Amino acid sequence: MERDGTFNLPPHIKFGVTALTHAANDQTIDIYIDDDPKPAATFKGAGAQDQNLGTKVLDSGNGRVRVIVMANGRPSRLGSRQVDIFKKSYFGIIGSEDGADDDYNDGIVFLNWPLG
Amino acid sequence: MERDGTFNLPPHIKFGVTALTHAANDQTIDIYIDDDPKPAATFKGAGAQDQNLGTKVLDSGNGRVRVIVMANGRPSRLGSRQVDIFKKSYFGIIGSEDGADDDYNDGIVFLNWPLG
Repeated sequence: MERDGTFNLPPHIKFGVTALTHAANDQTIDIYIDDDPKPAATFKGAGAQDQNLGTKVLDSGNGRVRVIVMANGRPSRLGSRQVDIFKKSYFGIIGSEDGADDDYNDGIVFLNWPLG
Repeated sequence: MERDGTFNLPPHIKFGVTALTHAANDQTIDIYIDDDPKPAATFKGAGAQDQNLGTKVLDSGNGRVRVIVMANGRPSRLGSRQVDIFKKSYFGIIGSEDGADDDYNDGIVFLNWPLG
C-alpha cells in the first residue's frame, strides 16, 4: 500500500507541496501534473540538513500528481502514503532514500489539499 | 482514528515539526513536551498571509508531544493522524480550524521522526 509518490487529487484544485530534506545530497525534487513532460515545479537542493525548502502552490489539472526525487543523478527510492483528517483535509506523504540508506528519511515531501 | 494533536514518540529522540498557515486570523501554534510548563516551540503566523512557518527540531523527552493551535482568542478544532513509510519513516499530521464547519486546513502541522 506504500506507492511511489504518485497521487490522484480532485481535478482543477489548488494544492500545497512542501519539501524537508534531511540528507545534504543536493536533491532535485520535481512535481509533474498529468502527462506534461516538463515539471510543474522543482525544488532546488537543500543547502543544509533538516532544511525546510518551502511550499509551492500548484493546480492539480486533471488530478494526476507525481513527485520524483533525484540525488547524484539517480532516482531516489520512494515510499508514499495518503491520509486524511475527517475526509476534509487530505495529505500525501513521501519519504525518499538516496543510499545505501534503507530508512526513507533522507528527504520528505508533504502534499496538502484542498487549500481553504 | 483521528485524535486531538497528542502523540507518543520514542523517548529521547530528535524530531522535526513543520507548520503551515492558510487562515484569515493570526494563529499561534504551540508544541508541548511531556508536562513542561512552557512550549518547546512556538510558530506564529499572520492573518491573511498564507505562510510556511518553517521547521524546528525538538527533543521528544519522555515521549509525549502535544500540538495546540490558538486563533481569534480560542483553541482551534483539531484532527490528527499518524502514518509511516515502511515502518521506518514516521509522521504525525495535525489539521486545525477556527471555524467549526471548515476543512481542518487553517493550520497544518507535520511531525517527522527519526532524523536520519
